[PDB]
Amino acid sequence: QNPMRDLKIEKLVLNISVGESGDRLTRASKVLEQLSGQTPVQSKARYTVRTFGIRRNEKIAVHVTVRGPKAEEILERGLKVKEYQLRDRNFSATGNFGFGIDEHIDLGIKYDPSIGIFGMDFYVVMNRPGARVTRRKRCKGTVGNSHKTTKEDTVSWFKQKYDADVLD
Amino acid sequence: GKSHGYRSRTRYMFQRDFRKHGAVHLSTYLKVYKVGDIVDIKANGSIQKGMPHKFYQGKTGVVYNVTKSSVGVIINKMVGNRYLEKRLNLRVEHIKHSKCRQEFLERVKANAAKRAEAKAQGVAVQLKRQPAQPRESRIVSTEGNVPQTLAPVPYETF
Amino acid sequence: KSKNHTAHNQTRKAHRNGIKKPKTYKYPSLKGVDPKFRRNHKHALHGTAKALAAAKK
Amino acid sequence: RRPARCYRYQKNKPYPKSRYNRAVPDSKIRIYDLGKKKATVDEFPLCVHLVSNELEQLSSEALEAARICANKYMTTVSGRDAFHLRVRVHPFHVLRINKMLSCAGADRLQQGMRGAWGKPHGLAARVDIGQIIFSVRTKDSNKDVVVEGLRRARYKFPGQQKIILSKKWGFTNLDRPEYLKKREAGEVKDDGAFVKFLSKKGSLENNIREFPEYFA
Amino acid sequence: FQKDAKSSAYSSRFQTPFRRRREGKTDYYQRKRLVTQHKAKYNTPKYRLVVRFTNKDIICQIISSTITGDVVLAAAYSHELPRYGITHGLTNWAAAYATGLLIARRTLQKLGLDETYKGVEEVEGEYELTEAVEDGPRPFKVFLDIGLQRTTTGARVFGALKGASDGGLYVPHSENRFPGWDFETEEIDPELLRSYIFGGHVSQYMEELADDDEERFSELFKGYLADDIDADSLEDIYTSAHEAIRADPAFKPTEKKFTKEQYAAESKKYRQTKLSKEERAARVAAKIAALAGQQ
RNA sequence: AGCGCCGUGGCGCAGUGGGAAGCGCGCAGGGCUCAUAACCCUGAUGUCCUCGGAUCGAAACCGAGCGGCGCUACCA
RNA sequence: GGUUGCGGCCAUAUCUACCAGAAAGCACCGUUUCCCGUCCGAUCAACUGUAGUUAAGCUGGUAAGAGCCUGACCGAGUAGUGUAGUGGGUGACCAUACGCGAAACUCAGGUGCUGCAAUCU
RNA sequence: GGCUCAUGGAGAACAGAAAUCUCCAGUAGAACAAAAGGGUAAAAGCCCCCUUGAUUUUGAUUUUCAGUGUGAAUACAAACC
RNA sequence: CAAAAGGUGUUAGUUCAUCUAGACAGCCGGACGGUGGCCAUGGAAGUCGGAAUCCGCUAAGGAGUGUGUAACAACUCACCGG
RNA sequence: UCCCUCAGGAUAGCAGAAGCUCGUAUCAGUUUUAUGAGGUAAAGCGAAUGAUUAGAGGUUCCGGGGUCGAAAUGACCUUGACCUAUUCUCAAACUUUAAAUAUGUAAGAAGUCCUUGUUACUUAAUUGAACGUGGACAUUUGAAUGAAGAGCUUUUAGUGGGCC
Repeated sequence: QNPMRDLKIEKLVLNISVGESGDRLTRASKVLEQLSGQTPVQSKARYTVRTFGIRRNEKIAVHVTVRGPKAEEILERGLKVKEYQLRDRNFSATGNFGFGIDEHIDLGIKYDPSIGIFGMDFYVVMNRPGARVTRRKRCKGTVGNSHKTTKEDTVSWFKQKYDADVLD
Repeated sequence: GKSHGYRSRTRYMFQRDFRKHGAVHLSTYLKVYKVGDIVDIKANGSIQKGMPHKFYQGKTGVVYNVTKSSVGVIINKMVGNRYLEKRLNLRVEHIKHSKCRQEFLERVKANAAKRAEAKAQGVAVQLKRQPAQPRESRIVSTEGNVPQTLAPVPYETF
Repeated sequence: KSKNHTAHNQTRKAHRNGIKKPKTYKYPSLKGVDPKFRRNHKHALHGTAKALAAAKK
Repeated sequence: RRPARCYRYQKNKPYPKSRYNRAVPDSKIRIYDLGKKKATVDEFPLCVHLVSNELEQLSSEALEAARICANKYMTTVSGRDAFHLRVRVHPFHVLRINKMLSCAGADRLQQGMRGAWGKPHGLAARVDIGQIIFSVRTKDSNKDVVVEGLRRARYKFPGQQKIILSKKWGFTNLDRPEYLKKREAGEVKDDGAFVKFLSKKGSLENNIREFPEYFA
Repeated sequence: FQKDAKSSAYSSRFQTPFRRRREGKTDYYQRKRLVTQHKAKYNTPKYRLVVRFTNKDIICQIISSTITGDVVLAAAYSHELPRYGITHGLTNWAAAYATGLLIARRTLQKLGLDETYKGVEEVEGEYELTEAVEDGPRPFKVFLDIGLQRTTTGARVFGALKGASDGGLYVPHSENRFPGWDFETEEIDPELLRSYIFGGHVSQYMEELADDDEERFSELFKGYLADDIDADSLEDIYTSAHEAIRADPAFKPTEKKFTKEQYAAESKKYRQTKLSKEERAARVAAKIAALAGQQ
């Protein structure tokens, strides 16, 4: 029937993207370190654009991923800012979802005038238990059509838990 | 100018094979080569060390030396009006055994068995092989085989 | 002004007096054979020589 | 251009407009299908062929000139939608020309046969013996406007060609009565250009999505 | 209406890799460089100490390769340590060492090289390989096949390596990937290695997690409490296991409870067997007949 | 095709230690004159030809590619 | 017969969709003191075999399935080609004599087999 | 030693065709200094750790070939790494 | 040396159609009434065309094959017939 | 093959002569049987790369616009990007497949089988590997046909424009 198709948040990836490396990104790193409690990873630019105002190898963005009851708590914090109202967009065909928060002083963080203000990109990677099979080194394999967490199951779960609406 | 490089004119021969790309199957390495054993020469383009010249691709010689990852083969190279004794140094993926010599070396034992048997029995052995003999006198029977009278066809388009 | 190359008459020339096999001796060329196999093989054959020199009585 | 007898026979290997040619004068023939190229298969039962009974190269020029000539004659007699003519020979072979030039020029070109490798002159359709040139599909009522159209087209190409009223239906590979025997049951369907026949293989429900007059 | 990524052209041109690369069970890049031999040795069949960590078992085989398939010289499993009295922790560092000792001792018993190459009889937990004796035959050269397991320092796969070397086999190695190889200064300290040998790390977790979360000490170690086994005893349990393995590794199978015919009879019952040509003839005739008459 | 000089605002150009773009002409708008010109003031207009690299610093420095100009060669 | 570990040949084994799996085994799964590696015990590491599980993996079956592998007097003795002629034809090219002989297409079948060691109601 | 590349698909504030993030497909359609061809998918590719076999000794072998040279290459052996 | 393309020169051949009056010949009786058939227009009436298409006694004759007219009319072709 | 070589030379070949070692050998511009190699002719494109004609279907999410209630993330289109299943014709520098003719090797005394000897090589080993000792099997001596004698060496001429 449905014994172990528990459908638990795999990870929550909090992404901030600046077109500037130095003062403001050393601040944005301290912001994600403050929120999550993990020294984050400063993403490097893939190729120069010359229109947005970046070059390649220029250390443009910074992100972190959290796993488990922490990720659940930060998703609660971020959802209450989004009113527990997330469009039927924002929810990928592979049953993942995300949203963007402006002015990081929400979520019960202090302003921290020493650093300033920032926007974030929350992405919740949803998944059913026993998905190790795809990621483990030895004896790899793809999950069956049953175990594939689809859009409809992630939407209906996001309703049941968090007590939210899909707005569309 | 003209091109006479080592691997020149060898697009299609050192080509791997259709859906036989990737790795060499391990029997190739577990196979045992000894001196006096007749072996083919056929390069595996996927392996680019101890590979034979395109000349020797297709040739058959006899192993003369045996070392770590490689053998040594003697091949007959006609140049002008006379053969020479060409000694190759081939990694073991570029060679294989010749069923040519395997079918002889089992016929030797088949002859040894036939003769050693028929020495102490009623003897009509004829150990030598004979070619395809002119077929003997048979009666062909037309019992439910009354010959079908075929005729040649008229011409027609398509 | 000249011509460049032809392999015409070259077979005829070769076959007239030639195409010949290298005669194949018994006890072949033991040169370019594994040096440590040789180094040993000497001592083996010297051992067999002593063993038949002992057998001669 | 040079005369056609300069480049009549298949002397050189197929020299196609490749990534090695790179700079070819575009074919003089661009329209291969004329008449009612959108007609139902069941509309045009009679097919006639203009087949080369010789082996040679035909100029792109000759193809367009003969196409113009045949379609014109058939459109004028019968009407512009009483048939579908189809050219089945594409100019891909590239003819070269040495073009013996008067002066050396600034670049110091050359005299006679020093560097005689030619430059793309025009294209040719390398036809073979028993290879078809013009296929037409009309009513069984015509045939005569069609053969006479193809006869007027023969005067354009070199060598020898023949007119064959084929035993096939349209441009299908089936015969006249046995195509009708497939059209009896739901074994046939129509695209609009051509026909797809029911295969005795594949996913059964996927076959039954179409051909519901079969399995009836 | 975008990709149709799994085309007929794709499937026709698709070369499937070696069945054990599709199963994801064998590194052929390793297996080649591992099994292939110096051809001047002709037929000296290369033996490999193949070690495999499943859940609740440590498989450790001494395998040599033929053209027709790998064969086994001797084979040991951690599920047959309870004969020697390792009842709990079958898939830990201490079990690995014990199975490594057992497989080594089984081979040398079979091959008649048990009297010489007894191994280490006074375990300090030192890195050392079995030296070849003068005026005698040489020790068994076997090479550790690891598989798709990473070469980390303090892996159980090297617990088995240490076990086998102590068990009298010549399995050549360095001390780099042993638990207690201090990274800063190029030195092994035998304290943490000897701890890990005698389940020191499990026993030193026992007293810490007994004083701390007793709910977690009831979650884990529920078998250890049921056996009346305490944190102190484990060193002497493994010492009794070492000596009993060394005394009698006589390769004892089971009693085979409903024999190979009785198992086949029982197993064949539920397994679905292939349909015939007349079966499919009727099947397709029925699935055509479903759609034939307006359902 | 080769040889030499070039590529920056609409035009013609300077530019340098590598950190960071100006000069003249014009263009628009003022002032002066009764009015126009001359004249005196303000401004605005930039993929520093392109893709890579040396570099913390490039439009300059190296490489390759593209385009521009002039000359030489070339008489059916 | 089932399963595992290591395999041989490397699609009859792969792909796509579904539907089953008693036992054992495999797995998913549990924990983070230690060894160890991460931005994240997710992957990798150690601990337990305990807290749950066949939903996934894995194995098997199903489908006028894709693909692949077979076979045929299937097409075809066709295309092509070795040899021969003071054969034909303006030529392009072609027919015959003595030999060798495909590829497509069509139809029928098939859907891994096997080596070693251990385990299994 | 870890990983998988092109491209496509669905998605996350500013962010759009293009900055970063996540998953799904992906037999190579990428990449490997250049010409072109061959080769390569737990790698030969991309990222990371340590080094200097780009070393010493001279011989045999292959291609070009007179079986000369030169160049390049192969396989050992003896040392040291 | 000769090509494409042609010949009711003559020979053989391939496919389809006609014949107890064929039918070909090869001469001569009619080619019509309804009907001035619809629209286009001074005009189109058998013949500017988009197109329809029936009948009457019918031996047969297009609701029209060519000359003719502004438009008719007329002579004449199939079509059958002494 | 090399040369300031291209009207020339050295070089190897073809040629003659002098012979020599032995006496039908295990040789052959040959076939058969067995076993390789090949990517050319043909074929193929509803198989990859590249070329290429024709419609049908979906387009739906997306580049061109309203026809329209100003107005529709819209009813009707031409539409470009495409995807799907069909279609016509092609490739010296495409290819799954793949000839014919040419081409490698084997078809036995230097062979086979059974014991056993040294060795500083290799082996966990008393296992191998190379070479042997000692035995055993010669009518069919291990396909066909031929064999003009078979093998060996020295020396040196001319030639190195060729043409059909």
